[PDB]
Amino acid sequence: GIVGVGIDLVSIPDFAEQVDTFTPGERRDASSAARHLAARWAAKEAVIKAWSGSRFAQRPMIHRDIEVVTDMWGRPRVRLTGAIAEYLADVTIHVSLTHEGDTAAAVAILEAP
Amino acid sequence: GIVGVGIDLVSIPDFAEQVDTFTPGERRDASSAARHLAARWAAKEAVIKAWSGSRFAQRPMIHRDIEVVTDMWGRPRVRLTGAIAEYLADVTIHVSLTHEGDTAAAVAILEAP
Amino acid sequence: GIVGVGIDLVSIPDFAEQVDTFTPGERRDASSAARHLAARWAAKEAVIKAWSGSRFAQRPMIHRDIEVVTDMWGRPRVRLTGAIAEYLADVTIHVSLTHEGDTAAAVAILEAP
Ligand SMILES: [Mg+2]
Ligand SMILES: [Mg+2]
Ligand SMILES: [Mg+2]
Ligand SMILES: [Mg+2]
Ligand SMILES: [Mg+2]
Ligand SMILES: [Mg+2]
Ligand SMILES: [Mg+2]
Repeated sequence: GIVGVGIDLVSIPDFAEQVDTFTPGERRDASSAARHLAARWAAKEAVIKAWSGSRFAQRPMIHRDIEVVTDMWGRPRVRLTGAIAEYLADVTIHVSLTHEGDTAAAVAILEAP
Repeated sequence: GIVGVGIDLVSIPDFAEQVDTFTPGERRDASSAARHLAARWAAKEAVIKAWSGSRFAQRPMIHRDIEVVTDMWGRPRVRLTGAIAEYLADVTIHVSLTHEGDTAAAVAILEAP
Repeated sequence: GIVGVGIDLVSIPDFAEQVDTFTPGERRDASSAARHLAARWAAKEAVIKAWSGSRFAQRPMIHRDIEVVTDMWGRPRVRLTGAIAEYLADVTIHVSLTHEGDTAAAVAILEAP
């Protein structure tokens, strides 16, 4: 069944200023980069919210290790590395990204066995 | 499988003016309160949309009874009371909240047996 | 389990200008129409993202054929026709729509056997 769900909104211009946690692949895909980086930030945050959300009342247990990979058609897929890849070993992650005007968003759903 | 999904956007400043349906726990968690109350409003609305959405072509069958509980780390979890707690007795609710600038949002997924 | 998830944001005023892919039922339901058409556009896009998202690294395989039907209470439900109805034959689609101020959004989750 479902482990958790997360959603995130990111202000693109504010994110652009803040960045001045991403893989080479992400940075490559992004480079108008702010839009793309902001939606990848939202996606990492959605994944975190979905997982951490499943650990209600537990002590918390990262951003670079949640990688949005894109295929040749630009479809997003999450690839995990590091300590979170261990924790979410049997978990399937579904994500979707959007950016419209000044706002990026993402949703993630984690699903296990 | 999945019962339904809901999403909701809430304008924070407009919500702030409108409020001038929340539990003591919610009101406590919220108190900058408008942001927090708006995302809790979005979460209640997402839950309603997910459930009611599963009743296509049926006569409709509440906000205080959909409580966003937070743990010591601020993770959200829905607790139901009242008549909706009866209707959704076997249903697991997954939620996620966000607020960025003037906009709050929430997503809910209901899952049954 | 889950096939995919999609999310979409649509600027309502920009969408209104762009439209100047919808069924008679959708156009009827919509007619302040821009708001309603924008959320239906977001819903079609979310469905596409959820399905196409499940085809990572595959060659892509439409908008009129993803119909948001509403019941007498305005609950949304997707009805498929055409080539996508074939491709998604065994797939259950869950959707939710929202529009607040200048922004519409939608989320879709596809679920199979
Ligand atoms: Mg956030
Ligand atoms: Mg975009
Ligand atoms: Mg805005
Ligand atoms: Mg609403
Ligand atoms: Mg916030
Ligand atoms: Mg879009
Ligand atoms: Mg609306």
